Amino acid sequence: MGKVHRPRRGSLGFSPRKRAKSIVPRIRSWPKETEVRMLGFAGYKAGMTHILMIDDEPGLTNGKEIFMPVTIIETPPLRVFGIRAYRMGYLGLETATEVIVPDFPLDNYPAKERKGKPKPKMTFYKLLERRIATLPKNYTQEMFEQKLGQLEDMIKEGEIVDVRAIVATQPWVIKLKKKPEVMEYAIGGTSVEEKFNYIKEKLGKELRVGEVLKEGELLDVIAVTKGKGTQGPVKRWGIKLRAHKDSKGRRKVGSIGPWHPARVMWTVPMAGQMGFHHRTELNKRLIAIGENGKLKLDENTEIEITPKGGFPHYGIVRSDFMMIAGSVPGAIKRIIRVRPAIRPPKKKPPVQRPQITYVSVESKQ
Amino acid sequence: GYSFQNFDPKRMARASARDLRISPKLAVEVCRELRGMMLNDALRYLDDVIALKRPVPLKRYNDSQGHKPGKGFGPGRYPVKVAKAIKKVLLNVKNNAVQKGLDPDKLKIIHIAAHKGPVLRGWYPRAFGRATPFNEQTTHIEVVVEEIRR
Amino acid sequence: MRIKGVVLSYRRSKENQHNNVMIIKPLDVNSREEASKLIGRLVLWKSPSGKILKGKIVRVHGTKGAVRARFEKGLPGQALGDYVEIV
Amino acid sequence: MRIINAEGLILGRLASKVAKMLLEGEEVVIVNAEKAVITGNRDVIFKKYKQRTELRTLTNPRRGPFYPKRSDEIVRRTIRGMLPWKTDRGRKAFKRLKVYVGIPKEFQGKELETIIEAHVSRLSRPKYVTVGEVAKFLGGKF
RNA sequence: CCGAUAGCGAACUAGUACCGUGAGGGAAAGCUGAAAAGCACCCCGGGAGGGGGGUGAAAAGAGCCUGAAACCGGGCGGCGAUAGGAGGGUGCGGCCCGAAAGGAAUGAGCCUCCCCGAAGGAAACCGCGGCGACGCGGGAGUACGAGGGGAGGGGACCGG
RNA sequence: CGGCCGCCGAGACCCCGGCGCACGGACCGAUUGGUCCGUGAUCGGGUAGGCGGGCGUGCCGGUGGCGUAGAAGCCGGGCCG
RNA sequence: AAAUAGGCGGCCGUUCCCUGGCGCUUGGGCCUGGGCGACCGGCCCAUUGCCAGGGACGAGGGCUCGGGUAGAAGACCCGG
Repeated sequence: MGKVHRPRRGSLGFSPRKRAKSIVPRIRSWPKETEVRMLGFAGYKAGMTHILMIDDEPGLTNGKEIFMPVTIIETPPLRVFGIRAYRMGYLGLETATEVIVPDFPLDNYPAKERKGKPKPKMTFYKLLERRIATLPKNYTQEMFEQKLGQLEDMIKEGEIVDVRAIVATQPWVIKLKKKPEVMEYAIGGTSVEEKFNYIKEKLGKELRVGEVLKEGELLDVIAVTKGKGTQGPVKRWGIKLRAHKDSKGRRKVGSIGPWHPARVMWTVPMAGQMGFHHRTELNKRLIAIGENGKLKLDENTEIEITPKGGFPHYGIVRSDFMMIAGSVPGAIKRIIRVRPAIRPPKKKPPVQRPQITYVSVESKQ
Repeated sequence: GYSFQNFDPKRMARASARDLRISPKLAVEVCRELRGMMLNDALRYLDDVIALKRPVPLKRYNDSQGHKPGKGFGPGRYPVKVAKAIKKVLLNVKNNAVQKGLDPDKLKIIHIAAHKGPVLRGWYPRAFGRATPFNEQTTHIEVVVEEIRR
Repeated sequence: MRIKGVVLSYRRSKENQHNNVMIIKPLDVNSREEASKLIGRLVLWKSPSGKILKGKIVRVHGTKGAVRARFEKGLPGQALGDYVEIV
Repeated sequence: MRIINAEGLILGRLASKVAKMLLEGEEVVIVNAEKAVITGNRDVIFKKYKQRTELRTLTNPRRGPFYPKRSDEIVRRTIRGMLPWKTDRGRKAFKRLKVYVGIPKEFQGKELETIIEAHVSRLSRPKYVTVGEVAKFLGGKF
C-alpha cells in the first residue's frame, strides 16, 4: 500500500446487472398529478437525426444556434382496453376489480392484395385474437356485469382509491410486431371521481401524441436498454491497465479479495449480463409532435421529416410521431414508454414549443 | 443372464445383448427413458434419437453438458450408436415373440437394465515418460417385454 | 371425559434432557394444589392410527399446576401435546 | 384460539407469553403491533434497531442479519427470536403465529392482565416510545 | 512345515515376456464335466458378436469347481425438491414384514377388579401463626409408590 | 445491593433386584477350575505398566462324533455369550 | 420461494350404463310432546346418491417452421 485511494468503478446503484422480467417496461413510481390528463404513453424507436434549434433551452446563450441530437420515434395510436380499479390495503395497493371491453368494433386496418379472397380482416380486433389474452364468450354481458361492479365502487364511496388504465398498443402500420403490447398507465387528477369520469369516456378512443403530452416539456423515458449479451469485467465495471507490458494479464482483476475474509463479495468485477437492463433517464426535451411524415403543407413547426430510403433497420414511418432530444435507452425496433417528468430542472426553466430552425433530411447511412 | 421374473410361454418374451462396445452411461439414460413403453413407441423413440430430433435427457450422470429445449430434464444428448445397437435387441425380442405366439406391438416393456461388462484396457501416451489407461467399456443390456392387452 | 393435556418438554436442564419423565400442564389446574387430583391418572398419547402409550403422572411439578408424568415407554417429544384421562 | 389486542402492552412481556403458548401448539394472533409500547430512552432504542438493519454483513451476500422497518415485522421478528425456529417445534410454532396489520377483525381482543411490567400507565413510567413511531423513522408504515 | 497375494526366482508358456549399451535386473499366468457328448439339428441375427430349445445338473457352456467385498444396473420397502451438519447412541411415533431358528391359543399386544408394597410421600378440609412469600398441628406416613401374587375378559401377534 | 421463602435441577446420595472382585466357610474334581453360603459403609473411572481368566486360528496325537436323505465355504435371518 | 408463500381479469377441467346389495348411508318440507337449536318420534318427496363390474372427454403449453430488435447451450422476441 501506497496509501492512495481508488474511487469505485461501476455502480452498485444500477446493479444487479441481469435480464429484464418482461419486454414491456414496469413501473411503480408515477409522476405528479395536477391535471385531469393522461400520464405515460408509448412508442417504438425509429432511429435518430440531429436538429438545429434556436435556444430556448436555457443555458450558455438564449439566442444563438444550437445543435441537439434527436430520436425520432414512431408512436402507434393506443386503445384503452380497460379501467383497472385499486383499493388500498394494509400492506400495499391491490387491484379491486376491472372493467374490460370485450366488445368489438371493426379495426382501422388495411393490408393486402393478391386478390380473390380479401378474406375479411374487418377487425373485431383479431389483433386481440393475436394478443394471447383471452376473451369471453358473450361480449355484451361481461361488459355490463363489470360496469355494474364499477358503479358499486364509485358509490361506497371512499373505499375506492385511484384509477389506472390498462392500455394496449394498436399496430396498424408497424411490421416489427402484430401483437399488442399491454401495459398500465395512470390517470391522475386530484380526486377519484374526476379520474373515474375521464377513463370511462377514454376507453373507446384512439388517441394521439397531442392528447397525452405537450411540446417544450422535459420528460423521463422508461425502457429496457439494448442487449449486448454477456460482456467482460473490462466492459461491465471499467478496469485500468497496469505495468511495463503484460502479455499474460491485460484484461484482469487480480484480487477478488483477501485470505480471511474467506468469501467473494458481490462488488468485484466479473463477466455476466450487460444490457437488456431497465433504465429511467431524466429530463429529455420534447422537440416536436406531428403526424405523417414526408410533406406537410405549412412551413413552420416542421415541413416534414423522414429521410429518403427509410432508416437502417426500420420500416416506413407513417403515423403519429414524437421527436425527443438526445439519447433514448433501448435498441432500434424496441418498445419504449415515455413518463412525464416527476420534477424537471428549476435552475433551468422549461419553455413551451422550442424553436425548431431546421430538421435533418439525410439518411443515417 | 436375466435379472427379472419370467413367464415366457405366453406372457413374456426375452432377449439379451452381451459385449456391445458402447458407453454404459449412455445405456443408463436410454434404458430409463425407454422403460415402461410399448415396443412400437420404443422403435419410434429410437428412430427420432438417430435423426437427431428428440434428445435423450441426461439425469443420473449429467455433468458439464449443454441443455436441450422442452419438457424433460435440462441436459440431454443423443446416443446414436446405442440407439442403433438397442434397436437390434428389440428386433430380436420381436421376431422371437411371434414364434412364441405373442403379438409384439401390444406387449409393454417392463424391464430394461444395463450391466457394465468386462473392460477393454490398454495404454495411450502422456508426457513426462508416462502412459495412462485408454479404455473402451463393453456393456450387456437385457430386455424382457410383457403382454398387456384387454 | 378427558382433560387436556399438553406435554411441554421433558424435565430438563438447559444443556440435560432427563428422558425418563415429561412435564405437563393440564388445563384447569391453576396450582400445585389442583394437580394432585390428577395424580395416578393415566395419560395416553394418541397418534394417528392405532398404537397406544400409557403412562401415569405420579408427581406435582409446580408452582403453577404443571404435573410430571412417566410412561412405560417414554414419549418421542414429537408430540408435545398428549391427553390425560379422568380414570 | 386467541385474539390479542396488544394496545398498551410492553413488547417484551407480551412476546414471552406468546412465544411459550405457540410452542404449546396453541395459536396466538396478535393484532395491532403498532399500538404497542417499548419502555426506555428513545435514542438508544432507535440506535439499537437501526444498527441491526445497517449491515452489510459482508457487503451484501443476501445473508446475515437483517431487520425490517415496520412495527409489525419488528414485532414478528421478536416473537420469532424468542422461538427456536431452527428446530421442528419452533418452525411449526412460527406458522401458528401471525401478525395483523391494523385491525381487520370484527371481534373483541384479549390482554395479559397484570400491570407489573406488561401494561404501561404512561404518566407513571418515565420514559417510553410507542413502537410505531420508531418504525416510521426507520422507514416502515404506521 | 506351506499350500498358489503362500511356499523355491519360478506347481505353467521361467530364468520366459520384458528392462538395461553392458555388467546385471526380472514378473504374472493352476481346477469343465460321468463322458467331450467341446455345441449337431431348429428359430433369429449383416454378423467370427449376441438371444431361445438342445446336459444327471450349464450360478458345469469354454482360465468353464466354489464364485465374497469394493462397485455398477434394475426392482422392493421406506424417506424424498423449507429446510442443518463426525454421518451416530439412547428413547418413542409412521410406514414395512415376520413360515423357518424364539415365547405365546395349556392364551400375545391389550382391559378390568383386589391385595401385599422399599426408599419416598400429597390434596380437599380444619385451627393457629408469619408484614409477605408461606409455615405448624391433624388429615397421615393415609392416597400414592418401584417390585411381587391371584382372579377375571378379549382373541393374534409380541419381541425382534 | 441487604434480607427472606417456596421450588426447579446430576451418573452424586438413598432405595429394590442383579453382576464382578476381595476375603471367610463348606462342597466338588484325576490337574486347572467350578458351585453354595456369608461379610464388604469404609470393593468397583482409567493411559504407561504389572497381574490374573477366557476366546479364536493352523496342524499333530489320543479320545469320541458328523457327511451326497447334503460337508466346508458363501449370503440373509433366529438364538446365546 | 415475502411460509402473513400476494392482488386482478379471463380461459379450463367441472361425466355414463346393466345387473345385485344399501339409504332419516345423502338431501329438503310439514305435525306434535321434549329441546334456544341440532336433534328423537309421526307424515310426505328424489329424474336421486352410495358400493361392486365395464365405460368419456382433453383447456392450456412445448417440439415444429421462417427470422431476429436476442443470444456460449439452453433462453428471449416476432412472424407462420
